[PDB]
Amino acid sequence: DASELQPITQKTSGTELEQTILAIMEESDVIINEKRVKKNDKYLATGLPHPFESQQQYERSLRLPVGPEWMTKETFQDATKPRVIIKQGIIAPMSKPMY
Amino acid sequence: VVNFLLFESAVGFSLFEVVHQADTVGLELPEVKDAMKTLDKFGKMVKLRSFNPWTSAAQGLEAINLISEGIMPEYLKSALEMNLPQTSGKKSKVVLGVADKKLAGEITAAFPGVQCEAADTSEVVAALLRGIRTHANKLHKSLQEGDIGRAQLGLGHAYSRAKVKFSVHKNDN
Amino acid sequence: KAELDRIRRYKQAQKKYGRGPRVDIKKLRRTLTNLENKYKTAALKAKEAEILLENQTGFLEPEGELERTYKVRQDEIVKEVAVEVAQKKFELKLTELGPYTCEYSRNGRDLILAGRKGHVATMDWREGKLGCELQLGETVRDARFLHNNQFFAVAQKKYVYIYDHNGVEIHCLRKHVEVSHMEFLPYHFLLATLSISGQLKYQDTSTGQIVAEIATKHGTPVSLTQNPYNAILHIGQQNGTVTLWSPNSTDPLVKLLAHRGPVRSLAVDREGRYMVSTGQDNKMCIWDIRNFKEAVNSYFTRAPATSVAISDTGLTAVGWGTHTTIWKGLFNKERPVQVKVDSPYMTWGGQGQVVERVRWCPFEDILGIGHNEGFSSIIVPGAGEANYDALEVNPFETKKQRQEGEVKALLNKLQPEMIALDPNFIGNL
Amino acid sequence: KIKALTRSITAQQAPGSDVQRAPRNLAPELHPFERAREYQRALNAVKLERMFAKPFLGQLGNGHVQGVYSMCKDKNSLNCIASGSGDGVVKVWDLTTRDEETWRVAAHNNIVKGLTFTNDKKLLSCATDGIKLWDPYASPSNTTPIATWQEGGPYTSLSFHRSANTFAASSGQGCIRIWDLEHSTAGQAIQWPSFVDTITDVCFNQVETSVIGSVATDRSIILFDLRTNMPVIKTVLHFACNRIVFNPMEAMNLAVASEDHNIYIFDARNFDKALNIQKGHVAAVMDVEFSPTGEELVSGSYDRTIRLWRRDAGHSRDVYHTKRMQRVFRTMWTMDSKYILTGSDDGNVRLWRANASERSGVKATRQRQALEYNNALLDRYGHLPEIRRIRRHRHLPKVVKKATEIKREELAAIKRREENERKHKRKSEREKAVLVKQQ
Amino acid sequence: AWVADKARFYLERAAPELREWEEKEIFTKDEIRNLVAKRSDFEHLVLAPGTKPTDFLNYVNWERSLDRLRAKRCARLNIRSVTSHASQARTFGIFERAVLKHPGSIELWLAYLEFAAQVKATKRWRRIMTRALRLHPMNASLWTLAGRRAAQNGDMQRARAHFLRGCRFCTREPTLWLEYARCEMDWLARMEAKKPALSGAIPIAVFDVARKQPFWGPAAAEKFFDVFAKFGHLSCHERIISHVVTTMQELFPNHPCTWSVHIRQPLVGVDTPAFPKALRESLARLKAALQSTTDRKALATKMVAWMDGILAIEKLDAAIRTVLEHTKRSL
RNA sequence: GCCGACAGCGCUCUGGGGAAUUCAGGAGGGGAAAGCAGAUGUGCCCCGCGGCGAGACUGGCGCCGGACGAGCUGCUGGGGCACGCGGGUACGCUAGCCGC
Repeated sequence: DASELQPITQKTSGTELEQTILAIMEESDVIINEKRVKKNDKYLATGLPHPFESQQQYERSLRLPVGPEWMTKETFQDATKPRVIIKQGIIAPMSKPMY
Repeated sequence: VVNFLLFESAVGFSLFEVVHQADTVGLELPEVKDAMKTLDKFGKMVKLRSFNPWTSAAQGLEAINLISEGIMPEYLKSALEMNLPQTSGKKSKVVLGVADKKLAGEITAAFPGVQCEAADTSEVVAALLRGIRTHANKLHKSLQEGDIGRAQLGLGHAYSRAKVKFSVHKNDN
Repeated sequence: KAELDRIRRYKQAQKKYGRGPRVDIKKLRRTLTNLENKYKTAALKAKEAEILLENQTGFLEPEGELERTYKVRQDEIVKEVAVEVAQKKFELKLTELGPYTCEYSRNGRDLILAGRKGHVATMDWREGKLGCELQLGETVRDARFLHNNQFFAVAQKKYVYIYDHNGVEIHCLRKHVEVSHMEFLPYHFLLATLSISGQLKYQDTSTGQIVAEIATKHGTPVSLTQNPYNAILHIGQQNGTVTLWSPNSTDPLVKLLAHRGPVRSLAVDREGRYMVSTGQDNKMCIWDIRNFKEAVNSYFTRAPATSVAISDTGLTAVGWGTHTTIWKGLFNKERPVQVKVDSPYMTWGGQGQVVERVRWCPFEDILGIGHNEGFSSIIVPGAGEANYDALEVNPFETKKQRQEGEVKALLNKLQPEMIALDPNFIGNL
Repeated sequence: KIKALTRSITAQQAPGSDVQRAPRNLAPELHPFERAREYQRALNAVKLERMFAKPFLGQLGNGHVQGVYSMCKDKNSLNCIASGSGDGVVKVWDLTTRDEETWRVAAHNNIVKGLTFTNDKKLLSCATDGIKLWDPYASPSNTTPIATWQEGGPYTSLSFHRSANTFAASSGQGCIRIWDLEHSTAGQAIQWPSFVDTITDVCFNQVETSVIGSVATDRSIILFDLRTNMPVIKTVLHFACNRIVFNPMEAMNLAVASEDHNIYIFDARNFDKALNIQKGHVAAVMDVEFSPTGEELVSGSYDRTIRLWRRDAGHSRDVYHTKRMQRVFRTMWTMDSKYILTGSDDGNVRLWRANASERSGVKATRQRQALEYNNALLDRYGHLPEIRRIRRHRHLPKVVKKATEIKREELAAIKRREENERKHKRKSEREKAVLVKQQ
Repeated sequence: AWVADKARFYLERAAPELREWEEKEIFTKDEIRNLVAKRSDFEHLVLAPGTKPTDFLNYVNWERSLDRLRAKRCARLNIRSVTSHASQARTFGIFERAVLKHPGSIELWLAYLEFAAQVKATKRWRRIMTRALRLHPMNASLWTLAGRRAAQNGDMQRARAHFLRGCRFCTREPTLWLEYARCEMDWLARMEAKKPALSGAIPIAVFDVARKQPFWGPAAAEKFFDVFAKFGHLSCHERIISHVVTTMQELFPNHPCTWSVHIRQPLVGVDTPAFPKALRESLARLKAALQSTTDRKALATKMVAWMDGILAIEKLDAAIRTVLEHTKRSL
């Protein structure tokens, strides 16, 4: 803790004020072309990517758009921050049980 | 893992906290040279913990004439008791970056829980300090009034005259 | 006590911002409670961050019991309304060279007025800065800006030429012959045209190669607009049908049974919720264009309306014959069952000048009318969205933000194969 | 009540300043094409990740003469890199000063099999000639060793304890030796009781203090305790396993790099099933190093490739090769998890960066929020087929491409006759790793 | 400049309290229009490049007066469960950003200590205090304020930490030595007022150690007598005063400061028969002192300042008052 | 120094110059703390993990190690309490019961 300064007792020599004052204090209709379009096919997912179990869960859990133009800045940060934040230095193997 | 470092300049001491430390393996990389080249990136690495001016140019002249041979002063030990935490080397130490090896050995001698990487040894603190020397005008501008170059100039005339004994036997004028 | 109203703001929050139904609910289970909690707070912090918006919207209200909104003259509006936009109510008298098509930019900072006898001019209308006035000789079918106000395209007698900001011809487009209508796809870079012989030509204006030519079979076309929400493209066909197109589908993608004569004019919302058209059988009718369901018993127009153009808010501008009327509440987006507007709102009057094209300013509260004697500009308080977003469209853009927005837009040129009805289709099975 | 909406350019610049004030409306009626503009942003993210994939930093000076067959790292420092080639000559580098080696000695005669750093500053080397303790950092630079051991046998590897000054060596008698430095003459011997085969590699658990992992060319991984000296367990796998390593964040999980072209991630307290099988290799797998952050993995192949894995991936996140890198025998991380360090059979040792496109140093917040935005955007759109192909493709060389095609067709036939010879529940492909498990 | 981005974080961070103020009946909607627009103009001014401590204190003063306006308007509309802590947290943000950008600004540091003291943030006040002392260690204002508030809080050991480190650093002016004799003798005033404390050799050690300093002069020693000359109701004040006068009459024995304390020395423990008694004793020392061969002009100016320096007292012999006026006329 | 034919050569051509201004770009200098790497109000008490740290024992070989500990402090580790205005006990002050 390099916070709030600790009182001087013995170790900081400093001055003769420090040694003497600590010495004294110590001394105290509509036609819809229902026909599938070809060229809209490459923009479709070709299967549920692995962790998912249903098309409702996948295509419904791609609903909100990740970007600055669509979300507030707090959820653009809280959406695009990575899971493992690695700082520079030495990452030792862990030492004691965290929990 | 450098915690603090000490930049000693012709206007005084100033010790900086360092957080978001340097790429200790990619120091010679060009993008790291850019981040050690411009102020808007290196200043994300350095803060300013403390500044200690000179109360007189006599203190400045004794400060050069101690720090050249590599001896710290009692006011430097004062400012480091002020800034560094009370540590032995028992269970938790503090790394300080110092541009001089004998000043590092004396400062680990006076403070048992500091451990000092000197910029003659390690290129990490040699670069992390070399760049405080590049931007230390703008890094100190918010608290030191006036230019640094005139204080340098007068301190260099003062140290040259005090080391050579100039005007005690130069009376040509 | 107040947690009910907390759930009410939760309801409106996930209506406007939630963009989906919601994901119903082992490692998958905790990752989707994670994702659903982040989405919940994302919509709720967007709804809370709607209070930081600067500008309020313009209005006019019948303070009496007998003063009504279609009677209010623009001497009364120009007096009772602030002096910077009272500057913007201006007129501009150009008799000699034909009826004047007009078109703004998509920030409203510049307008072309094309003149059918030849006279085509590009201007900054607020500061009076005439960027170009090219004379051009032979006849002029349509003019329009491209992605910025820096290049514009004009449909000539035979080809379609495009021009720089100084009005210098960069190149003639030969592959488009007797183009009668144009529309620019802005999130693409995709200049789409209808020729006089019924041939859609979809170009890319960035790469410069034409990307989808398709001859529509319905004879000559009589109308054309563009859905801003889907980038699908409404051509209006003279059997009475609004035929709805795409670069991909070579058939009509969906065609609606609109009217009985040729359908004279088209417009869609920028939110893409509804549509309004009008034809020879003088009815003007609107559709819930998502469900493709005519939501309102049709209106009538006193003449075949050569133009309609609807605003960034609900106001629609139908330009019929020689004077144009605005209509306020034709499609309330929040209401399930659509009721009929019993009476108009702000009719601009008829004093002998046939209006050839009406337009709105996108972020001002003015309307630009395009009659045979030139360009008139009127102020109408309700129109234009008050709050913009300078990330997407900036009415006050410097040169730095023009260049940055142009290169970000080119880095986000959508591909022409990405066009469909529901545009959030990408990433489905 | 006739109010228009009025705007001046004061809302663009407050006059007297230069802040281009940028208001923003987040109602979705003004920002169309959510899925589609984020698709095109994701496609540009993959094209730029692939465009700026420059993984190769460089080379630790003039390298060795013959091939680097063992190397190590100081777990307390980050830049102390030592590597012993096939002449006996070990060298010590500093990662800051990579143009030259800090220390150099012709330590042994044949090769250097084991190499490790002690807790203070000193290193240790095993070879067929026995084992030597060296002081690489002495101001009188001693080319002579300062300790040695030969009582034992053909010591074939070596690994060192985390906290206390202790190390174990994997011998040729099927045994591991425990030395506690400065007060042990001969090490304590711990072996499986009637065990004969060479015990190939040895590793300490860095997290749990007293668990020692060891592989044997009995194709058998064996775990020792250290508190009560006796062997704990022994499992026989199906193939010979070159190397073991434990997990620096999990006190139980271990990786073996095998001749089966695979990494196998096991639990330690339950040997009935593997936990992952990383299977991207073409030749046998020399080295496996977990990243010091836990998750990410690296394996050095017997052919010309480094494989960058994740903890839970199954298939290779990225692959590394040159024309001048011959047979990677050792690959280990630096002590931040950013760079990866390669000792091959060209007699040469290299810095590569993990995350080949990511560039180090300090970034402005728009740079790094741009890159984090690309990474989240690709963690959404990564599997749409254009984004999936432009990520997933990589130029790997001609012989590795041909030989992994041959492995695809050969495993296609072997699984085909596996299904016919079945035809005329199942057993899981992770359960088809543990051959037997002795008590 | 990305001032719109970072400002967008601070505005959107400010938004849900504006939500709660619109949904409570406290402010109205156009008031919140003015409020959001003025918050915005300050955030762009503050995150702008060329800024000033005046600008940071303008937005602190306005944001805090906004908190008081919502407080009084809350007391008008009898609301409870609306809180001030987003305003206080926000104000700590403006200060932390302030003294991060302009850390060599004692207006900012003293104002931030003033806010942190007025909101009863004591531990945070001490953390700000230590950071301020580290960036301004040659500032007797800060060392004095830390020592005095530590003393009034009651931890005299931590007070002596701030003071003895202060006397280590601020050694050009006598000011902090004067305030540490003043605060240490304030503590001895508290100890003898509650009745080590019986001896009290600490400010005597401040005196005799203070001899060896670069400021140590006769006029500054007279300022030591101006410090010790108050609190005459003590145990050993005659011993401390007597050591000061004795030591100055052993080291500087030819100075009108020493003759001035030779005058005013029997008037320490007074405030009454002793008052004319020690007053005429100061007339014996006065007539003995004005004739002494010394800086007679300086003693004359000190005694014009002192005879003028008694005049506000009442209950005095008017013959003495007039004859000291005639002595000011005579010198 | 102006003018300069023929022969020859080079540059350029909505011919060639000069100025005024409007627009589109490019390069360079100088100035600017130029610093959104994980953005959680304050204060007290109990727990948990840890740091300084007086003082005290011990094992093995002049050292290294164990394991005690008054006191003081950190913690974004989490939980429990309090925070606005009144009159009282109490003010160069706000500590403390009952209310609004």
